[PDB]
Amino acid sequence: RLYYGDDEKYFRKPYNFLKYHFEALADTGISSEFYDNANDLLSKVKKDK
Amino acid sequence: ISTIQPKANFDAQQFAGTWLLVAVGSACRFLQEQGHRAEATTLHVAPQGTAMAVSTFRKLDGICWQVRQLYGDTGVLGRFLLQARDARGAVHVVVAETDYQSFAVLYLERAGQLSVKLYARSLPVSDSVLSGFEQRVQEAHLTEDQIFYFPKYGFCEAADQFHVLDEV
Repeated sequence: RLYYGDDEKYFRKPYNFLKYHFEALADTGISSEFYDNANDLLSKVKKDK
Repeated sequence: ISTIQPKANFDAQQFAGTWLLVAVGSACRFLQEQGHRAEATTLHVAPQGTAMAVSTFRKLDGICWQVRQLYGDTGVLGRFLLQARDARGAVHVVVAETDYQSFAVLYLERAGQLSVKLYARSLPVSDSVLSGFEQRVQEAHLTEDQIFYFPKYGFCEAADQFHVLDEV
């Protein structure tokens, strides 16, 4: 039999806690930003007499 | 221990490699009540020297689950203790009868509990081995109502990293 052991089903709340809620949540927020610029400007004159 | 003895000159080496669980005769009502929904159980075995690495695999709800147990050497060739992992207690396992290239019969005993398993290298098992095991069940004083056959398909080698129970 492959089965789940029923131990640890409950914990006793110490008196100093008004609540201990045990709600399970996850939040994942991800932001990825990429910015690239190039500004290339060759300018030239050549001359002869 | 019951009136049972190991395979004479049991060899962990040849007993090594994969075994398929064919059938289990047990007093454990878990197989009696909801004996259906017991998955095809495969048992990779490796000589941990005197102990044996024994990785059961199952499809728990279709989740491939490896359960690596040391069948730790009790100090008698072919008898094992399985650590006594927890309140599960010590489980006295005896390789009672086998030919290492086709079949083996294992006896597993716990306090007030005895269970016997038929394993085969390949499936189907020979009818001679089947009826021999059924005789072993009679000699264990179990009834036919207490023999439960495990399905022949959906064996699941290679439980992942996380679906590995690693009881040790």
